[PDB]
Amino acid sequence: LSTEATAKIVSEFGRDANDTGSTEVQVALLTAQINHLQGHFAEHKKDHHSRRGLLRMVSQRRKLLDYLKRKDVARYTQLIERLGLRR
RNA sequence: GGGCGUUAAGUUGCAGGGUAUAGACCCGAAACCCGGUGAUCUAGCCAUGGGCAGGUUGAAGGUUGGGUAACACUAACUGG
Ligand SMILES: [Mg+2]
Ligand SMILES: [Mg+2]
Repeated sequence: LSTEATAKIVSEFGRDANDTGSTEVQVALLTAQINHLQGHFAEHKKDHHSRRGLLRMVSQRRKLLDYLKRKDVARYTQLIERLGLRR
């Protein structure tokens, strides 16, 4: 992804606006790339070698978001509402 | 020599028998051809109007809920 977009992402979700490694930040970067890449997998439908990378991104987002749900329930609920994931 | 001939009355009427061509002693076909009349029944078509009580199951979809990274997928209701 582009450097201005990731700088936007860490500025809108960051702890100290430098850290780039927090769980909210990693889920925000993952969801930005997933909702950008759905447009690729709507026009190219036989693109399985990148569809696997999308499935990796999905599973990794789900692992981080489950760790957030175990860690802070209030932070997880406000984060899933701020992003716009369903569950 | 043989074949055909010679010495033997025809012709015009009228009546009659027969013949010929005409329908030819009468009645009787399926049929063929030429010219018209018919699509007020029926076959199809075109244009234009009309008719089909009632009562059933309940397809496509559409909402909502769940599910899916998003669909696909699924239950409830609506649908007709
Ligand atoms: Mg990665
Ligand atoms: Mg007529």
